[PDB]
Amino acid sequence: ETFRLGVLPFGTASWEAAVIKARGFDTANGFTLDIVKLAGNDAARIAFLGGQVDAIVGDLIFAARLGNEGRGVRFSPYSTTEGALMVPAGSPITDLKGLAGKRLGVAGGALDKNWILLRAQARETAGLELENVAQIAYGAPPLLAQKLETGELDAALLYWQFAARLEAKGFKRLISADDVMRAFGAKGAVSLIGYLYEGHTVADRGEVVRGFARASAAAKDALANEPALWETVRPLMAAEDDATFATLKRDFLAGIPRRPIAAERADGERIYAALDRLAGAQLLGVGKSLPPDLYLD
Ligand SMILES: O=C(O)c1cc(C(=O)O)c2c(n1)C(=O)C(=O)c1cc(C(=O)O)[nH]c1-2
Ligand SMILES: [Gd+3]
Ligand SMILES: [Gd+3]
Ligand SMILES: [Gd+3]
Repeated sequence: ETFRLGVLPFGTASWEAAVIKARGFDTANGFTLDIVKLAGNDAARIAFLGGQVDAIVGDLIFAARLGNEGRGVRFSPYSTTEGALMVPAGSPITDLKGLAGKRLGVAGGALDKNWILLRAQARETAGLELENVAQIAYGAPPLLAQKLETGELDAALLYWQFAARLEAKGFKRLISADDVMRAFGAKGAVSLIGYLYEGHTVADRGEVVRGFARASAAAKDALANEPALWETVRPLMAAEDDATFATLKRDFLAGIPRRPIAAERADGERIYAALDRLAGAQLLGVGKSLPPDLYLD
């Protein structure tokens, strides 16, 4: 039995995929993991829609959209670490209002989960619509990070893993999406990033799905229990700089999901429902409610 996992080249899923393969955690679960390299999220989402993989990593809001749009997709928590709003070190910007007039890169486009969270936060706290006051530039995270470094952007909302290298190059993480959800009043760590499993794989190859889910949990557990294992996966982390490697490890470990699925489901449902309520409007990208049976039991 082969399980096809689509991965991004700048993503963190490759790290645990490499542990699964090296430690034989796929073999231990009766399957072979096939890592499918996808160039970007757009291509990954099409590979998912085209049935070219058994799973990709993605966000709960996208998963809810696919589900509302008719897909049998299932979501399993991958990480509670998400999002990084990066500004130059020494920036006068201590708040979201200070983004006014700034060239702001936003990874993933106008429907990105981190952008929906940030826009909701700025509406709730400052009654401000960031798309009206900031010069928004959408793009893939690598591009945004490079253009923030070259000075064409003044700030950028990126995937969390981009903070460490930028911190080594003159930038500071002002806020995370985790900071935003704790401001909302979330008490529990919320996984907004998860494995998205194809409905057809869940229906006809459910034990391969469960075997991969077990292999992933075992790989995350190994990384949290065996500091030596990180040095084996370092080549895949783009972390030749020592502070970058340490920061990546710290934030990955902090994001390992450690709550029961029922609690994860209730928190996701409340944050989802809260989005529009905190925003004071129907945020584009967010449905009235989560589609039914979205979470993998
Ligand atoms: O917001 C974030 O911080 C964040 C982090 C990551 C990650 O851990 O690589 C992903 C995403 N978002 C994301 O939205 C996504 O679709 C994704 C795919 C992958 C991957 O490795 O294949 N990582 C991530
Ligand atoms: Gd996605
Ligand atoms: Gd499906
Ligand atoms: Gd096992």
